[PDB]
Amino acid sequence: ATFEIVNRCSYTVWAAASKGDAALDAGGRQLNSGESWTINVEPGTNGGKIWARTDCYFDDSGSGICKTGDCGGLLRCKRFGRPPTTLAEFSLNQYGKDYIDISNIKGFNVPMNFSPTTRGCRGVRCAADIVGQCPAKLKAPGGGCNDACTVFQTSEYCCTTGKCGPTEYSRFFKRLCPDAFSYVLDKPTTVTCPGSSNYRVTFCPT
Repeated sequence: ATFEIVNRCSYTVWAAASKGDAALDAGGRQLNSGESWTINVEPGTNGGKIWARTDCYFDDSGSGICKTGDCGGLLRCKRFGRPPTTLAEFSLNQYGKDYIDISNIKGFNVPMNFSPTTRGCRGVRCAADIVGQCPAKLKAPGGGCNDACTVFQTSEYCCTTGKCGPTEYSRFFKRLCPDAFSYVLDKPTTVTCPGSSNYRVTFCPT
């Protein structure tokens, strides 16, 4: 499957792609404003994610830091990134179908559209100014808008009992972005696409 990752932001982002225990394709790449990166993701990939990282510094060997979404200090991510991170999430060729969503469960850093480039399903988008509107207690000093689990580490915000409800914080993410997961047990906003669809993730779509 082909994913075109496009940076429409006015600022540089360092794209990342991982399934948590391994890189997808090269795992990460710097994208200046307007740059695109086409990656290939193996069919059957389960639990893949793509995200943006901001304000990164890397040395010649690809080691360094990012202010949002840092993945163990690597340019070429092999694991998931440090919140806050708006997440494009996908599982491919799962009983003949693909499943896509955007999630704010790990906070929000950069606005995103995640759309098929092939027929048979719709895209999802979270492009509201969540960082600008972020509740004071969720603001990350390193940049971005933290989820409440990251901030407070409670069973209710983290849904670690499998019994949690919406919260004042999850409702903020949901109000700004109805089409993205706002907490672990949110009513799903997952889209079902034909198996072996192709996609585009656009940072700062609007």
